[PDB]
Amino acid sequence: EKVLYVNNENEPTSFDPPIGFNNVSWQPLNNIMEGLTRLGKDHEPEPAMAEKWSVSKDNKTYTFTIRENAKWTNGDPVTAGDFEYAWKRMLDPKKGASSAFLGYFIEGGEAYNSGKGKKDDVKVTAKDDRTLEVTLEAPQKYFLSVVSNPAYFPVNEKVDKDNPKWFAESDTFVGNGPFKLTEWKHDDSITMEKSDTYWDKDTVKLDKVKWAMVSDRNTDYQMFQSGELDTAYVPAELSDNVNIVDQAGLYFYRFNVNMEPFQNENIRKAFAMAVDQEEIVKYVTKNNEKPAHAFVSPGFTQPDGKDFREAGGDLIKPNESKAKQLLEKGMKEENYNKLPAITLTYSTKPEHKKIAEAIQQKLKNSLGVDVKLANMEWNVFLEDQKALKFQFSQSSFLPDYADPISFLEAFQTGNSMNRTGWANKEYDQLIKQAKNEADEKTRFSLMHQAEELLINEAPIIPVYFYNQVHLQNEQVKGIVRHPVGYIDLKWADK
Ligand SMILES: C[C@H](N)C(=O)N[C@H](CCC(=O)N[C@@H](CCC[C@@H](N)C(=O)O)C(=O)O)C(=O)O
Ligand SMILES: [Mg+2]
Repeated sequence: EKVLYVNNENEPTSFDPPIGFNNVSWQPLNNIMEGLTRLGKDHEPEPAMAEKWSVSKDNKTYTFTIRENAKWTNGDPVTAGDFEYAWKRMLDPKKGASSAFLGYFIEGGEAYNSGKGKKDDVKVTAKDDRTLEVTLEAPQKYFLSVVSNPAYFPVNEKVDKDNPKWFAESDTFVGNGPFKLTEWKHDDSITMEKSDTYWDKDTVKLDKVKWAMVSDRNTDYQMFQSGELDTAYVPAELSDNVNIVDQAGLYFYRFNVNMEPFQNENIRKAFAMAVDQEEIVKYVTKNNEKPAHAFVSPGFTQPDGKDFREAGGDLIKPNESKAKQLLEKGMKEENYNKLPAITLTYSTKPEHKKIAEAIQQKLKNSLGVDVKLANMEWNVFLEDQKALKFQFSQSSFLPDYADPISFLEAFQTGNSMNRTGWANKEYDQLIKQAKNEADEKTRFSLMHQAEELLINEAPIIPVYFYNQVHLQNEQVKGIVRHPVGYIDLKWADK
């Protein structure tokens, strides 16, 4: 028996596909479910549930043919109807999926989600059981990548109506991906087995994947040294076994611009300019992460061949003396003799505590500001963050497709990925313009203009750009970790 041993670190938020919208949920979900496409070894979308597609001359209407003999774990056929149902479901305002904006690529999607349009004016329709037609608002070169995103995964319509909570346990789960969910001990472990109903089961070489939920990267490393894990993190305080692989996105902090004292732009800028991202990566993380002096990470090539982040340059760098000046100026503007109490809230986990402590110490040392730390587990932390309950909070962004607009759309007014209360009409206009811009050089210019404005008003503090550095059992081969998107294990062997 070949059993791959990995660590998920924590409990998935949700296995209802559009709901989790995070690594902890979607790393495992990506291996028990499947979209129309799946990203391959070269990170390009390849036929998965769709065996092929046709695109109209105007580049807006995609017609997908569903694989013959694609089946759910319960033996039901995977139909075009399951995709139509799932996509209209994810857009349903009553559902409140944070990922619903990803459905706005579909004509009528934004209108439906916003209550200004009808469900059946969302332009996704099953023409027959094996034919799915979708019309986009505008051409989208990354659409075939987007439909590998878990938000776009099908749901078995029959199963969903019979039991609307099917996704909540292994016993009731019905999936269509390379592995079958066979055990889910909440907060302890996940087990999945090679799925004997899967269309491409002959490709799948592993018998089982077991997912631990060990949140201490030190205990992780110990489990790797003892042989209990096939893959593991590299501990900061340590330094052929090691695999360095890119991952777009960043670690950052959010302010709430409607909670004192962060209504004042100078106070926000002061805090942002106090943080020294190089010190964080050099003295805390220590996994060769790039310090983040902007929001959009490395990895996005421009029309001119340059990297977007390289071309844009640093937008925010530590400047202690200027920070002190701006804090003084902002406090005077608000008639503050002393700053109101500030709490920095992070999600309960050793790395987040160690970074929050560094930020706490730096703010004290640079500005003389005392912040108190608070923490809660990710699942409720995320709910509270979305609800705008935190003054100042640990934040993470992974792009959903491989373009800077994935990052920049986050900070539109009221966006599910904003969570700061920041509401800049000029920013909103730049994003709208970029979303409607067919000329790529122009579109890139608009995106740099937007990013400069975002960083200038400092509703956020960028900290560091991600990567995926791991130890791996040399007897495991063929794990595919993508720069944008979730781990693929279907090709792996041991
Ligand atoms: C997926 C969606 N676009 C998005 O960004 N969701 C974020 C959550 C994004 C998210 O799961 N981060 C991960 C990133 C892990 C990066 C990895 N190298 C590491 O260092 O372990 C996390 O913090 O564990 C949201 O809802 O707040
Ligand atoms: Mg609404």
